[PDB]
Amino acid sequence: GPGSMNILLVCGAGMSTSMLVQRIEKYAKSKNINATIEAIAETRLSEVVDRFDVVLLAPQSRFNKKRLEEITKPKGIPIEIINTIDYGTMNGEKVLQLAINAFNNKSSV
Repeated sequence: GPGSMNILLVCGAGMSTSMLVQRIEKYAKSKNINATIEAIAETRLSEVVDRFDVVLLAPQSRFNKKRLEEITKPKGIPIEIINTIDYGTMNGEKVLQLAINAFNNKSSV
């Protein structure tokens, strides 16, 4: 029926032409799935999460990951972390797969 999903990515500041976005967009655009993905910072993550469903944080973080996880814990929201390998490799399939997995799983705390 009329349904879809939204995945948020924390790494870039909403720039054009992205590796992860490209791959993921390709797999999805090819599989013909009703889903969307966007990339933004943490500052606008709380404003977008209000509508989004699942959130994903990129590797390499000193305090960013600290606050994020520290906020997600109490917020009780579906947050996934990208492995250094998966990230550096830019595995769109693995990305969208993980996001959807957590979404359906609906886990908290």
